[PDB]
Amino acid sequence: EKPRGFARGLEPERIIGATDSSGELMFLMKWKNSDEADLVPAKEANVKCPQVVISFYEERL
Amino acid sequence: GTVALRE
Repeated sequence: EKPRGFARGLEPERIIGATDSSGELMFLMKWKNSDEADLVPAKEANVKCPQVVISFYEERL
Repeated sequence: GTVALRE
């Protein structure tokens, strides 16, 4: 298998939080119309939804 | 398994 992350084909709603416990920066992403969030690489989020990433940083900050 | 929150 079942799609995860950006491969679910859902619009990102908001970043719930960030973590780098795996070696690289990841974001816990909430998608529109789903209560199932999943971890996506920051490197992918930066490109695919920059404004969602920027909103997360700006609120903090 | 730690997450920094929005915020």
